[PDB]
Amino acid sequence: SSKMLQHIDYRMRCILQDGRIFIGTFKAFDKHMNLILCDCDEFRKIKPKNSKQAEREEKRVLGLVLLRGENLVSMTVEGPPPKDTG
Amino acid sequence: KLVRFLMKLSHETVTIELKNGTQVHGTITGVDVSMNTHLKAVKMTLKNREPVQLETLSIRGNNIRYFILPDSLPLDTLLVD
Amino acid sequence: EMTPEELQKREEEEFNTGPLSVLTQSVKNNTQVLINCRNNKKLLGRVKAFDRHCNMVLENVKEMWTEVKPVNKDRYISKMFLRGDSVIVVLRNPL
Amino acid sequence: IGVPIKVLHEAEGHIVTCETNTGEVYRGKLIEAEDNMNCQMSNITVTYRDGRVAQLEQVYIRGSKIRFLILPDMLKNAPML
Amino acid sequence: AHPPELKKFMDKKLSLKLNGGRHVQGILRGFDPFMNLVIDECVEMATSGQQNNIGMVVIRGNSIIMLEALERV
Amino acid sequence: MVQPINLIFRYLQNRSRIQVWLYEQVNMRIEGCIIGFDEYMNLVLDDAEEIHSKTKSRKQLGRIMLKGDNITLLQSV
Amino acid sequence: SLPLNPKPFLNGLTGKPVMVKLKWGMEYKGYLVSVDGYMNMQLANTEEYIDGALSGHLGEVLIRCNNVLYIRGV
Amino acid sequence: RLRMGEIVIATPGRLIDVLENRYLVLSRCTYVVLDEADRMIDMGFEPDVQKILEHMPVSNQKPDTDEAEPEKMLANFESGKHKYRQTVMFTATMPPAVERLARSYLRRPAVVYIGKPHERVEQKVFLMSESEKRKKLLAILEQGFDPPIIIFVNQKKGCDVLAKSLEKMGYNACTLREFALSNLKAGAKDILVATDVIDIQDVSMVVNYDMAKNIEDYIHRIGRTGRAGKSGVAITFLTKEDSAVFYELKQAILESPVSSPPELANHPDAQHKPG
Amino acid sequence: TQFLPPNLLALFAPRDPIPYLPPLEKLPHEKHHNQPYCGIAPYIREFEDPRDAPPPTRAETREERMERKRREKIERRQQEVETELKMWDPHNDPNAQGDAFKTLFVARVNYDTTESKLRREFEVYGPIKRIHMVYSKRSGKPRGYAFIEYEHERDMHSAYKHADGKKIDGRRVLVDVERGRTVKGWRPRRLGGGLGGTRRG
RNA sequence: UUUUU
RNA sequence: GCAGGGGAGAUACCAUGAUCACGAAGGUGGUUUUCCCAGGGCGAGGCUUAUCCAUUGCACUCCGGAUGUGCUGACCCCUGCGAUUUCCCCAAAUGUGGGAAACUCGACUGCAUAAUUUGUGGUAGUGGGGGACUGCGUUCGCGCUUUCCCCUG
Repeated sequence: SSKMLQHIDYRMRCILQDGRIFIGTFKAFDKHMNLILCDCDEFRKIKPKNSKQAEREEKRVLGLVLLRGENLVSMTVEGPPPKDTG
Repeated sequence: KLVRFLMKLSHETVTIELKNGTQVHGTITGVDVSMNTHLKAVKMTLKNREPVQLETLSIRGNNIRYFILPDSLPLDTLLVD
Repeated sequence: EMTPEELQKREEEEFNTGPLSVLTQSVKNNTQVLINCRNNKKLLGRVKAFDRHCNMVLENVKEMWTEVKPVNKDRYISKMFLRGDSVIVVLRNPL
Repeated sequence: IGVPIKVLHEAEGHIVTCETNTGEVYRGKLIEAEDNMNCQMSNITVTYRDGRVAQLEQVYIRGSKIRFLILPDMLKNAPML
Repeated sequence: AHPPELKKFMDKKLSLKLNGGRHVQGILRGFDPFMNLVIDECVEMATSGQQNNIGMVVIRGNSIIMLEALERV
Repeated sequence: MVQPINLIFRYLQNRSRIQVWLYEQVNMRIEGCIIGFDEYMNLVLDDAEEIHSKTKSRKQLGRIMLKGDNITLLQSV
Repeated sequence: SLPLNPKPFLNGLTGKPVMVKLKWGMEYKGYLVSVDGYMNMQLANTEEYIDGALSGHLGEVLIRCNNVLYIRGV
Repeated sequence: RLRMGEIVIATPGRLIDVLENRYLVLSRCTYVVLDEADRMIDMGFEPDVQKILEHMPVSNQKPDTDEAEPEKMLANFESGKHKYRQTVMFTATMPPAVERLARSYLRRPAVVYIGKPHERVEQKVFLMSESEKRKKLLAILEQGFDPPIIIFVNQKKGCDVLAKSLEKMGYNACTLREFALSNLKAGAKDILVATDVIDIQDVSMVVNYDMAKNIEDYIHRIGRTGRAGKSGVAITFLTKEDSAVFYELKQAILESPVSSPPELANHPDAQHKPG
Repeated sequence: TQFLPPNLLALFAPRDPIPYLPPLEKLPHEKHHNQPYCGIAPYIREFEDPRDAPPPTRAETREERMERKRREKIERRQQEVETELKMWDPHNDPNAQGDAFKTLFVARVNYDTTESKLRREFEVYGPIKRIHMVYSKRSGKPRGYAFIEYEHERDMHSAYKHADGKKIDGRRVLVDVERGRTVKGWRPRRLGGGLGGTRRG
């Protein structure tokens, strides 16, 4: 499991089955693909039914989030881990 | 088992089409027994969404619906073990 | 249950005698087969390899579906790997 | 017991939130969480998919119908993580 | 196969949510590790306002979303 | 503590007409005498009938074997 | 009568014609060929029927475990 | 089975968990059998047995007088459903713990003493150093034995190491649930290695490579060879660490007519009572 | 964290709850299926009968050639054995003389032992009329076998029954009867037969 | 050894 | 609960000095070699961005020096790993190593593990918007419904 250990504590944006994307620091994982996100922010695209406009993103801070692997679809590297050096 | 044949597909450029219509084309760097595929430099085209390039992309085995291999893949040699 | 030991040689007899023989003949006789999946598509092609979970490896497969008047569409793939979870039914080509 | 399962076990006794598979979200004091993510809550505030809110004295949510769980930040200060 | 914590809800009147947007209410006489429950004096609680009594019934745990205790355990 | 397995065994021994709803489908249900059951909750019924909510008609099929995954909630009568 | 479990009922249904209805609404009527421990179905000279009416005849068809909803005789 | 529902065989922890979670009731219970009450007190289940007896109805308990010890007792036995509760406690000895348990749960019991594995089995205990007898184990296995055999060990881990050593020695060794006992009874497993903790038939050979710290555990190990019929052979490897039981083993050397040892009887640490 | 003081439990405080937001997806039982799944009964156009791929186009990798080479080597060994069986004749060989029924064979003997010590060991059971040791034709080394033909068959039988397993020059030698000209259908170890089980597996 | 499968 | 610590072929060379008139083939235990190759050591070379020193330079074949984060990475080596205990031997004889085991922990793998609680689908992927083109209610913003052509996943 070196490919999953290489992305440890990084800002990963995991895409859910419902289309939402949660970006956060992946703190822990398991064999059932359950992820632990630190300071997670959830965003989702809303289809504009009123007129032809841009897609609306609705973000929300959850903090320590425990996501099930059954609801997880895909996850990519979005940002670096929070570095302590200046 | 058939997961052993997919586990030998490391560094091969495949196209994983998901059940939600998302199609990710890229070189799979790793595969597991639970059909999870980790790929590098992938291009993802979701349903009603624009494609995007990523340096790394992990897909679970439950969300993967189909996998398109290259035509020059040795399917006869890879099925021996 | 039936085989608690480390000898699981009855799986080959079940794949040669049970419903999986309809797949196992398709690897043996190299006959075509049409498989309808959960994605509203029908893929016609040859079965090269399969497993107990019905995960198949197809060569020279053609998947046909119907979008929108219902307009039929088709797409050919020289080598594909179909998961056994998304497969709904499969039937060998009558000849 | 996995590390998310350990975090869910250590998150019991405090107020946590849990989003249901049907679209509801219940926030309350987690009484007991099992290995299969089945969580019992006491005096929880639930919110349906329409947006209406209600109060429940005792509730139990199965782990098979649990989408996500929101834990306090002190669980990030675990010695495992 | 860890069993659920339905010992506090044993022989207690509780309301559970079904899979297809339905609900039920009754005394949970027992439990299963697959979350299968036995309801006594069960209520139908359909989409209409009127409900029906079924008495003893068995509910599968794959179709049970959440159970709310009406007797406060 | 009454168990659902012992209740299903008592219903099969008493041959009561059990009606079970479908999983993820609120339109059709299956009613009939539970002739037998299995470990995987599969029910074999001697006279099964599918009843729809909209058409309000019961179409009989006979001795039918239903999987345990389709069963969601089974009551008597 | 004896309490008929689904496994001897499916064994007696093997060789005899049976109709299996799926969860997707489609049904298949034909001679039951073989079954396994996961209650998979094999059929020979089967006919596929959609929405009650017969849609066509396929032949030998393998019906999976998770897709099959119910199965009855004739 | 609980939903199915005349008598119930339980462990004190499992019965306490069933009674505490309201999974089983004792409203119709009128008979309490306590097999191996000394082993229940030694396992720490005596407060668990007290908590299980606290859930019993006190209105069905027998009075503690001369009527409980036979015309009025037979008349109470003939009462049917209106009978008082009865208690039958079976054990290997009489400690003060099992005596207090019989005083609390039972009312004026009658004592029936049989049941003596040290007197009915040839105690071929090897008084020679247990380590030397440990090497003699391989010699005892090469000398021939009748399957199944028992290998008693102070600790389960050692027992597992002895089972792995017997498996490396070209013998089918079982470790100690029901699958090992069925293999031992059917003839597959020839030696089952376990601790001083059943379901076992008469065995021809009982090998105690690790000597127990008490004579009751040695008697319980010797009782696995059979209460009647075949006496069997109980070979126990004696060491310097079991000398505080060796005087008790001298009693095992005293009351054994079926056994012929000078090393254990004339031992300096086994000549006086310990303590 | 459960059995914790409230000073330590105050660090374990929950954050703000999430705001109310509608779900992105609807219910699966209440979804609008505009075009659901259907069968493949109109979709039967896969292949005709004469324009079909052949069955047997399947093979292993790097094992079939090795198996064919092993089969060819086994066939060559069997042909060599069948050729050697036709030219082998103990009744037409000059080394095999005398009465076969009264001649014993001593095998597994030491190479350092001479014929005189073997004759002295075999003369205890009776008079030996002839002794013939086996030596290599090219190298000249003894093969560890010898034939002792006695004048009486009873002496040969007593030597076979009594000197079997005797230690000669530090090595236990085997004593048997002559089966080359007395046993029907007998074959040596070079012709795919012979006795002994020292190298069975 | 003595539910927590 | 259970079992385990690289597999599949040729070995021509060595040992097993093969029980029949000079042999066996082959297997087994070593050596070499080909694939599936796995975890590492050596880090040459190359990419990215900052700090300091020097350079006012006439090129059209990239190219001043040192350090730091993040990476990639050929050639060359080993057949497994981190911890314990015993016997024998080469030995620069209390060190360095070689050959064997006893087996424990780090949740390493497979297993009635594709049958209701994550690793074989009731989470399908069946759209969104612009022009003409219907009907109902109307607060005239719209909720539902009936069409064709376009841009887009």
